[PDB]
Amino acid sequence: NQICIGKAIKPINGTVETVSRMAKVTGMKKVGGERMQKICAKGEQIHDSSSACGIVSHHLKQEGCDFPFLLNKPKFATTGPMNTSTTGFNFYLTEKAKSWMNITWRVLGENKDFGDNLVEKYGESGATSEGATLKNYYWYVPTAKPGPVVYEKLAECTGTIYYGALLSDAEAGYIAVTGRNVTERWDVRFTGSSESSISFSGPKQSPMEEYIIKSVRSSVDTVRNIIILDSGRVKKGETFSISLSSGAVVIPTIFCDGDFAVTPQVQIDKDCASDCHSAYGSFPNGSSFIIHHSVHTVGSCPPSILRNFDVIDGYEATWEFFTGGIQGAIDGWYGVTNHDTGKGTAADQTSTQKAVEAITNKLNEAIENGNQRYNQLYGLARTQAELLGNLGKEVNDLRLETFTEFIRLETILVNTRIIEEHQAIGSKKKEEVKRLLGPNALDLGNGCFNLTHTCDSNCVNSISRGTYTRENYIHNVTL
Amino acid sequence: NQICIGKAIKPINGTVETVSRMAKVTGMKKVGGERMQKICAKGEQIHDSSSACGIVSHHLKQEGCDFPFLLNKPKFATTGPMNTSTTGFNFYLTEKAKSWMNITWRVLGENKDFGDNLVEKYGESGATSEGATLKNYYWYVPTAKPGPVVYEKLAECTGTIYYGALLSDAEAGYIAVTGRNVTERWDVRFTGSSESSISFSGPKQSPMEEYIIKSVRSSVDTVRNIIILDSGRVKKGETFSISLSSGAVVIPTIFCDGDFAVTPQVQIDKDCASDCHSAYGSFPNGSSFIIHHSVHTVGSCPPSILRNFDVIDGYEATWEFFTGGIQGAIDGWYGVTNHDTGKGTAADQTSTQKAVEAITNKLNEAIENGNQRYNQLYGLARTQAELLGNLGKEVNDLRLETFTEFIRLETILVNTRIIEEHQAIGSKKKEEVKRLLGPNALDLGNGCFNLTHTCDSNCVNSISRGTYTRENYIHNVTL
Amino acid sequence: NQICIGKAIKPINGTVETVSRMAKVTGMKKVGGERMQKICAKGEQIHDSSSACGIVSHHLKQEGCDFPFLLNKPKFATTGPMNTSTTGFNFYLTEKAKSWMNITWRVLGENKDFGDNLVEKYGESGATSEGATLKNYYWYVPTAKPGPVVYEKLAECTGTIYYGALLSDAEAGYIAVTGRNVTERWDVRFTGSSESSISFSGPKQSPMEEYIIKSVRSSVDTVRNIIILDSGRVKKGETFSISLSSGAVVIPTIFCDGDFAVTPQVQIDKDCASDCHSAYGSFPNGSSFIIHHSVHTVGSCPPSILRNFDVIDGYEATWEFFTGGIQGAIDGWYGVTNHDTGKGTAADQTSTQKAVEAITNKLNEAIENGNQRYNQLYGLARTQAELLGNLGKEVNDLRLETFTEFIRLETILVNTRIIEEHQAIGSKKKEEVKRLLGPNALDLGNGCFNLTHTCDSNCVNSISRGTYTRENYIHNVTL
Ligand SMILES: *[C@@H]1O[C@H](CO)[C@@H](O[C@@H]2O[C@H](CO)[C@@H](O[C@@H]3O[C@H](CO[C@@H]4O[C@H](CO)[C@@H](O)[C@H](O[C@@H]5O[C@H](CO)[C@@H](O)[C@H](O)[C@@H]5O[C@@H]5O[C@H](CO)[C@@H](O)[C@H](O)[C@@H]5O)[C@@H]4O)[C@@H](O)[C@H](O)[C@@H]3O)[C@H](O)[C@H]2NC(C)=O)[C@H](O)[C@H]1NC(C)=O
Ligand SMILES: *[C@@H]1O[C@H](CO)[C@@H](O[C@@H]2O[C@H](CO)[C@@H](O[C@@H]3O[C@H](CO[C@@H]4O[C@H](CO)[C@@H](O)[C@H](O[C@@H]5O[C@H](CO)[C@@H](O)[C@H](O)[C@@H]5O[C@@H]5O[C@H](CO)[C@@H](O)[C@H](O)[C@@H]5O)[C@@H]4O)[C@@H](O)[C@H](O)[C@@H]3O)[C@H](O)[C@H]2NC(C)=O)[C@H](O)[C@H]1NC(C)=O
Ligand SMILES: *[C@@H]1O[C@H](CO)[C@@H](O[C@@H]2O[C@H](CO)[C@@H](O[C@@H]3O[C@H](CO[C@@H]4O[C@H](CO)[C@@H](O)[C@H](O[C@@H]5O[C@H](CO)[C@@H](O)[C@H](O)[C@@H]5O[C@@H]5O[C@H](CO)[C@@H](O)[C@H](O)[C@@H]5O)[C@@H]4O)[C@@H](O)[C@H](O)[C@@H]3O)[C@H](O)[C@H]2NC(C)=O)[C@H](O)[C@H]1NC(C)=O
Ligand SMILES: CC(=O)N[C@@H]1[C@@H](O)[C@H](O[C@@H]2O[C@H](CO)[C@H](O)[C@H](O[C@]3(C(=O)O)C[C@H](O)[C@@H](NC(C)=O)[C@H]([C@H](O)[C@H](O)CO)O3)[C@H]2O)[C@@H](CO)O[C@H]1O
Ligand SMILES: CC(=O)N[C@@H]1[C@@H](O)[C@H](O[C@@H]2O[C@H](CO)[C@H](O)[C@H](O[C@]3(C(=O)O)C[C@H](O)[C@@H](NC(C)=O)[C@H]([C@H](O)[C@H](O)CO)O3)[C@H]2O)[C@@H](CO)O[C@H]1O
Ligand SMILES: CC(=O)N[C@@H]1[C@@H](O)[C@H](O[C@@H]2O[C@H](CO)[C@H](O)[C@H](O[C@]3(C(=O)O)C[C@H](O)[C@@H](NC(C)=O)[C@H]([C@H](O)[C@H](O)CO)O3)[C@H]2O)[C@@H](CO)O[C@H]1O
Ligand SMILES: *[C@@H]1O[C@H](CO)[C@@H](O[C@@H]2O[C@H](CO)[C@@H](O)[C@H](O)[C@H]2NC(C)=O)[C@H](O)[C@H]1NC(C)=O
Ligand SMILES: *[C@@H]1O[C@H](CO)[C@@H](O[C@@H]2O[C@H](CO)[C@@H](O)[C@H](O)[C@H]2NC(C)=O)[C@H](O)[C@H]1NC(C)=O
Ligand SMILES: *[C@@H]1O[C@H](CO)[C@@H](O[C@@H]2O[C@H](CO)[C@@H](O)[C@H](O)[C@H]2NC(C)=O)[C@H](O)[C@H]1NC(C)=O
Ligand SMILES: *[C@@H]1O[C@H](CO)[C@@H](O)[C@H](O)[C@H]1NC(C)=O
Ligand SMILES: *[C@@H]1O[C@H](CO)[C@@H](O)[C@H](O)[C@H]1NC(C)=O
Ligand SMILES: *[C@@H]1O[C@H](CO)[C@@H](O)[C@H](O)[C@H]1NC(C)=O
Ligand SMILES: *[C@@H]1O[C@H](CO)[C@@H](O)[C@H](O)[C@H]1NC(C)=O
Ligand SMILES: *[C@@H]1O[C@H](CO)[C@@H](O)[C@H](O)[C@H]1NC(C)=O
Ligand SMILES: *[C@@H]1O[C@H](CO)[C@@H](O)[C@H](O)[C@H]1NC(C)=O
Ligand SMILES: *[C@@H]1O[C@H](CO)[C@@H](O)[C@H](O)[C@H]1NC(C)=O
Ligand SMILES: *[C@@H]1O[C@H](CO)[C@@H](O)[C@H](O)[C@H]1NC(C)=O
Ligand SMILES: *[C@@H]1O[C@H](CO)[C@@H](O)[C@H](O)[C@H]1NC(C)=O
Ligand SMILES: *[C@@H]1O[C@H](CO)[C@@H](O)[C@H](O)[C@H]1NC(C)=O
Ligand SMILES: *[C@@H]1O[C@H](CO)[C@@H](O)[C@H](O)[C@H]1NC(C)=O
Ligand SMILES: *[C@@H]1O[C@H](CO)[C@@H](O)[C@H](O)[C@H]1NC(C)=O
Repeated sequence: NQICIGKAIKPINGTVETVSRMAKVTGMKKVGGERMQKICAKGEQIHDSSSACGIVSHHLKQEGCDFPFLLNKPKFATTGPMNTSTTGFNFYLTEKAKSWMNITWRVLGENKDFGDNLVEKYGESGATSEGATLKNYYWYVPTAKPGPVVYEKLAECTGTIYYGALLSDAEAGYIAVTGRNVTERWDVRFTGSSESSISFSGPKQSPMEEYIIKSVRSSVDTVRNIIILDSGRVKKGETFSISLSSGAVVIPTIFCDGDFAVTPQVQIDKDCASDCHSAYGSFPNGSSFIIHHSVHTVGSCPPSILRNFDVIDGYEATWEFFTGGIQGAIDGWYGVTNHDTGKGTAADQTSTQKAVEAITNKLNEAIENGNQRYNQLYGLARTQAELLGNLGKEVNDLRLETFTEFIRLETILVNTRIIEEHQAIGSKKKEEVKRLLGPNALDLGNGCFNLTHTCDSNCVNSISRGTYTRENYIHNVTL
Repeated sequence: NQICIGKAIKPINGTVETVSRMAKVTGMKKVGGERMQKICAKGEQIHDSSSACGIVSHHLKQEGCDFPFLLNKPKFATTGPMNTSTTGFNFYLTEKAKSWMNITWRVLGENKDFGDNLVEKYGESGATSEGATLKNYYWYVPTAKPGPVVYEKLAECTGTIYYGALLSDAEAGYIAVTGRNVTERWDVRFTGSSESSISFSGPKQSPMEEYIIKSVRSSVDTVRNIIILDSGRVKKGETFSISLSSGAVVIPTIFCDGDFAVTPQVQIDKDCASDCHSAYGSFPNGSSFIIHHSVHTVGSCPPSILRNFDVIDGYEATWEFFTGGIQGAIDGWYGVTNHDTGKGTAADQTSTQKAVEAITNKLNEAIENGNQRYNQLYGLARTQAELLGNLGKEVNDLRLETFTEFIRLETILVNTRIIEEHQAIGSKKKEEVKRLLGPNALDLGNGCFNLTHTCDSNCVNSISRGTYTRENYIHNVTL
Repeated sequence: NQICIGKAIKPINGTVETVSRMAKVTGMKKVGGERMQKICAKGEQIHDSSSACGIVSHHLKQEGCDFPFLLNKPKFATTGPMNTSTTGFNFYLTEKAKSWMNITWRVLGENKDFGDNLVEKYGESGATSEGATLKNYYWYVPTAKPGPVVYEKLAECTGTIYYGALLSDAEAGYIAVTGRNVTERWDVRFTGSSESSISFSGPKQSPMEEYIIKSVRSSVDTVRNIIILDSGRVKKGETFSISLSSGAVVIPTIFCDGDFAVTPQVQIDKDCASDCHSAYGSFPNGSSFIIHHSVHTVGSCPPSILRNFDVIDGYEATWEFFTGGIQGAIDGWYGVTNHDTGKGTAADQTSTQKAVEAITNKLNEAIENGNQRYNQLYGLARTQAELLGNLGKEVNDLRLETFTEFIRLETILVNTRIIEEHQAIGSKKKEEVKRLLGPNALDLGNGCFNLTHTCDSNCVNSISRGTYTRENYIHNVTL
């Protein structure tokens, strides 16, 4: 008779893309994990103050709004919109200040305060009765006005600082506080990692009239003071400077960069745990990549891609007379048969184990390469707050597109590598079988060996374990 | 005798580049189409007003210059340079305003007007006798001056708006119109998709003196008014705001984004039609890509690349004793011979048809991939006007370089895939021939089969159409 | 007997990465050259003035500090820090001015002067006794003040120009020079390749008070004048304009772009020569790429990459019965044996020479492709000064990361191509040997040929040079 070695015939599950062709495979999966329909927040605390506080109220430490100063900060937080009024004075924010305040109120790090340094350098802060509820502000009102100074300080962390002015909308109060003429225009300048500036004038002159018109009015209608704020950026090891004159104001806190909380936009479900969450749902455990449109997430999360890709999970179907496949059912991926089905077909676990190990190792190497590329693209020392703030109002990140293209190319390369490794394993197994069999028989060049004798089911079964011997099968002659 | 199957010998036309090697091929073509030496403008209207109008005159709706308000806008348009004087007042434009006005005067979309809203909100516009020829402007001159306000409106389309001031160069007129003091400095601010601002002062104070010196004088030498203009951007669904004081001016029209006309720079030829045009010539019909240095074009145009690449159009020349080639001439790419030339060599159309179909399908898949990459690079909702305006004075687009590199890699991949598919077709044909022939004969391992009998001229022809039978050829024995 | 042809067995040196697998090779090297521990400055002059001059002193042509006006400019230069005082007036620089002055004081090109044009256009420059030591400045003080003008000039080279004001910190001097009121705010504007502006006011008004506080005091404590400077950029063929008023100042020199000197940061070693230097060490001669984190270098330097990669330098080890390897030692890479070691094994130099040439040619093509990609990424007409100035305070260049990724991919492709070419050479050699031998013998399909006769060592070496003939070996019969 004769024997053959090959793969187990299984239904074709799909098609994957290699470098030079498309291959039909018996099994495939997806590299990235898909978003769920809810947020699994078991074991996590949720902060919600949308009915009592606004974004600005948190920065100024209003009574009952102290998220940036909590000892333990919840990963999920919600609050009122940007235009929510406070109980103190009226406020105005620039566009840059709005963009950065959308983030800085919910940073999960530890914030640094430098109000005591200002107090000891320039004396006690100015006092007004309209800001009794708020606490976190320093008002520079020297005895001799305007009395310009430049305040320099070495920062303790990378972050943002809000500065500006606090002025009345009446001419008498403005003159009493600033000590300038109404027709004059003056500036407050900030020099840190970058440069920022803001201009002020009298209540009936530009641009202060526009500030008055555009300001957000407070809950108390008798309050005349408006606090106008801009933002500046500071680096950890460098020094920053602020040009101060009478009437200038500064919030004496550095809002350090890092992770910041996620505002839930979908249903929050308890009695369900996870480790990677986003504003629109959680992700399955142990994902190599996640299908997300941003880098903002909480918990332990992998890199994000914009779309999913298919990777091989089985083996190529290289079959339609022997054509490499084995009709008989076997418990494995490779087998030895003698055209007898039911008991004369035996499978070898060694080749299947090798193929599974090859798939695992190639996938691990691919994931490592992708992580290295992600680190190169975004940087080793990166923070989500800084990236999101620098993006600004833009919702499209080009680095995500570059990373997605790289991941697609990597997936194609992985499919190619896995297929080639499987081919090498099969060729090595065939060569080993030919070596073990003997030189007497001849090879048909397709994995089937014709023996000089008859090979019963026991002869086939002995070959798979490798204990086959030629002595007991020499009898009789056939071709 | 014996028979052989193989490819038709043809002269080598060139060399293409694959992933792992360079392959010699009998035919190749180019992916992209080349620019022509003229513009084919049959069936298209051409606008030319360079002898009577300038760029600014079109925006202000000067008598005889109304391109942005035409019902049907020609695809080709020419007009005077930016420094062309108008018949109204003198004008001054910022650098950003100049850059955006180079584009906005020839947008092919429909522009939105909001002058009636301004009139009903604030009353009739201010009137001067020096602007009788121009129509498209609103001059905010309230009864009580300065009377600052903030005008907010929800936009109807994404586009640009030109704002600023309209002031005299005499102190008396400036004081009468603005109602301010000459020593004061005031601002006009625009808040839309971004932020813009511009400053004004008295005629003898900075920066108004520089505006007077740098202004473009009008045709009438008795005109004292100067209109100073800056630009701002608005998004479709969002609201925009302008800070207005007495003396401020605004052009009450949103110049919507989209396609804009092309100014011809080469000879215009009628009696010749095309569908893709550029400023330096037209392009051939039905091109997958065009060799262009920008994304600005009119008509139906494909993506543009910076240089051309070669793609395979024939088959690889895998020949220098039989070496895979067939000496005898045949009407196809594949054939069967018996070392007899003239009638005993027969060609099979099936393999040639399969190879041509493979080339076509691979090229189509490549073009689809390139289109997807282009959409990812530039965005699904993109307009030529916005891209060109954001580019500014820069003439080098990095996205074009990235796309060209991607297209080069794609072309290499396509060559590899086509060559592999041709190899697979050839191997399948050889296996089918071996199966059809029979087990009696032996294979030399190079596509040539030695028969046990003689194969005459009719025997070769019988094999080609697949009706070959063994019964009538068993007679006689040879090796 | 029998003969075999194959590769010489050598110890495995390493593993390289190809497109679809990792290959074990007998030799590999690195694409890029590594930085040395010293600067080899034999035959080069070194400039050092850190004990007498500062950066600003060089621009103003202070007595003894004239690097930008030297006939021959040394490639290595050192000077005092930016905050070094001068012997003239006090100075203040904006952040942009500081960033550009860090570079422009050491440009190696020829600088263009236009002071004579200013003198002939507007008369003799204003004179003060506090600037007797400095020479390179023009002070615009007309007879009728303020007397605003706009100065337009066609540039001669691409570069930077420093402009601004020169004012006293006393009210009387400010009024006498400017001719303005103290409460007014005025601007100096620069229009070139981009737009720049700077604002001034009275000594007791913003922002001049901040300039006074932040200024760097001069060596002489009786000097009251402060020169406040900003920077602007000019292109070669275009015209630039400056808005000048009484009291404005401008440095009448265009600091042309190009290469600029390197400040040594490591030990300088003479009696040692090189052609590529950086601030932290030199590089070996004749390197295709250098491991550097920037594009700033002096001498003839190749493109820089951020990390090194391995390229093949030998051949793949395709061996563990004959398995393609030859046990006997030979003087080459390929050989012919008859299982007799010591004298019956002969090597062929043709295949080894072909393999070495293939390696060289593939590496050269790779280097050419990398150079083309570098030129596309950075531009054909580029200068180091412009790139470094546009980078600013950023120390991470993304184009370097893109180039490094491209070089990694290119190295993988080169390994693949070299291995494929070696395989082709081996297959061609085997086919030629089979053709030369004869049809009588049979092939075992593994590079070993069994002859019908015995083959002594003489029969073996006769094959190597190809003068083998069958006539003298027909005698005797064996299998
Ligand atoms: C303070 O800072 C916050 C954080 O920066 C700001 O949050 C952003 O607010 C935006 C305005 O509300 C918001 O934009 C909305 O996003 C919604 C997203 O939900 C969608 O769900 C769909 C399915 O139901 C998806 O189809 C859709 O888009 C997909 O996203 C996938 C990833 O999940 C991608 O793989 C897919 O390709 C697909 O398409 C992407 O869409 C992206 C835009 O969402 C786009 O950038 C990307 O290129 C792909 O094209 C999406 O998942 C939409 O339903 C809304 O219509 C609207 O677009 C941002 O998502 C918020 N960002 C984050 C990180 O939370 C907050 O606004 C700010 N506050 C203020 C006052 O400024
Ligand atoms: C209002 O907006 C308009 C649109 O934004 C502005 O139009 C631009 O005006 C510029 C100044 O007039 C103009 O620059 C000129 O371009 C000419 C182009 O013609 C050349 O023809 C040559 C053959 O005869 C080509 O060799 C040459 O360059 C090639 O272009 C090929 C594509 O066609 C490329 O594949 C090749 O690589 C090759 O090299 C490219 O050159 C590009 C620059 O042209 C460069 O960006 C690219 O990276 C490659 O290096 C070119 O085709 C030149 O002859 C002139 O010397 C000058 O460079 C722009 O082309 C105009 N742009 C468009 C889209 O029309 C208009 O200026 C503005 N008005 C104001 C007042 O600002
Ligand atoms: C006027 O202009 C000058 C030129 O623009 C400015 O010079 C810069 O000054 C900076 C501050 O002094 C200086 O930053 C320092 O750089 C040092 C570099 O020396 C290190 O040596 C180490 C080994 O001993 C390396 O490990 C290290 O980094 C490596 O660099 C390799 C290339 O040589 C890379 O292949 C490696 O990946 C590795 O990591 C890189 O680091 C880079 C930063 O150095 C980073 O950008 C890159 O992405 C890689 O991550 C480095 O070689 C450090 O020791 C110091 O700690 C500090 O970082 C800049 O290097 C100077 N730039 C140049 C071109 O000279 C000058 O500041 C300015 N003056 C003013 C007043 O502004
Ligand atoms: C009916 C009415 O509003 N009449 C006003 C009258 O209120 C106003 O007097 C000012 O009123 C405000 C009301 O909130 C404060 O009470 C002002 O007192 C203080 C304050 O505590 O806010 C005193 C404090 O010492 C001042 N601080 C500094 C640093 O100077 C501030 C400061 O002057 C102002 O807040 C300016 O921003 O004010 C009280 O003076 C008078 C103005 O004299 O005008 C009537 O029409
Ligand atoms: C010889 C000479 O020029 N003498 C001037 C004299 O012209 C000037 O009077 C002004 O002259 C201009 C000439 O174009 C206009 O006629 C001015 O009239 C108007 C106008 O432009 O129609 C009247 C109009 O009601 C005004 N509109 C508004 C909204 O206020 C404008 C406006 O005041 C000015 O255009 C300012 O921009 O002017 C006419 O007053 C006198 C100035 O009184 O000075 C002589 O030297
Ligand atoms: C003790 C003391 O400082 N008393 C000052 C007295 O110095 C000052 O007079 C000015 O002093 C400076 C000292 O460096 C110069 O000597 C001024 O002379 C000149 C100069 O040469 O610098 C004269 C020159 O013609 C002027 N140039 C122009 C273009 O106008 C300049 C110019 O006025 C100033 O430099 C302004 O920047 O000054 C000399 O006038 C007096 C002021 O009158 O004040 C005492 O308190
Ligand atoms: C996914 O990961 C989460 C971790 O966030 C798992 O939740 C933990 O499960 C272990 C084992 O049951 C418990 O001891 C922990 O108390 C759980 N954490 C919390 C916060 O409850 C979760 O089991 C994992 N598997 C899923 C969700 O299928
Ligand atoms: C290229 O495309 C243009 C379309 O712009 C073709 O011109 C049209 O040709 C058809 C068929 O002859 C006519 O019915 C149309 O009237 C033509 N259009 C116009 C505007 O005249 C042109 O024939 C195509 N082929 C070329 C140019 O070779
Ligand atoms: C590396 O290159 C340098 C050139 O910068 C070589 O130095 C020159 O060597 C030649 C030959 O000995 C001399 O004639 C020149 O005078 C040298 N130049 C200088 C400036 O001295 C150097 O020899 C090369 N090889 C090394 C450094 O190993
Ligand atoms: C292999 O052996 C079987 C029976 O022993 C025979 O039918 C078959 O033809 C043989 N294969 C070949 C290629 O001759
Ligand atoms: C492939 O296998 C999966 C099992 O994970 C199955 O859900 C899917 O339907 C299969 N696809 C086909 C085409 O049979
Ligand atoms: C405040 O903002 C919210 C959403 O940003 C908006 O719905 C609301 O109308 C705003 N309130 C006012 C008074 O404009
Ligand atoms: C305001 O200006 C006048 C002169 O214009 C001046 O006398 C007065 O001192 C100025 N006001 C202050 C507070 O200095
Ligand atoms: C094939 O047959 C021809 C003649 O029938 C003969 O000359 C040739 O040697 C044969 N091929 C081989 C490999 O023996
Ligand atoms: C290749 O074929 C084209 C036909 O389109 C011909 O123009 C060209 O000259 C040929 N090239 C060579 C090298 O024969
Ligand atoms: C107007 O501009 C054109 C081209 O931009 C130029 O040739 C002409 O000299 C300019 N006219 C004036 C008066 O500057
Ligand atoms: C100009 O300023 C003076 C005082 O400096 C003031 O009295 C006058 O009202 C101002 N002009 C206007 C139009 O308000
Ligand atoms: C080749 O010849 C040797 C001796 O001549 C013999 O031992 C060996 O078995 C032969 N090879 C084959 C495949 O028969
Ligand atoms: C590879 O060869 C180099 C010789 O250039 C040698 O220095 C190195 O140690 C070798 N590596 C191994 C693993 O033998
Ligand atoms: C000047 O700068 C150097 C380094 O930039 C610094 O060490 C020194 O303290 C500075 N001098 C002063 C007076 O600030
Ligand atoms: C300063 O302003 C006053 C009026 O405010 C004016 O009379 C005087 O001429 C101005 N100074 C100058 C130098 O013009």
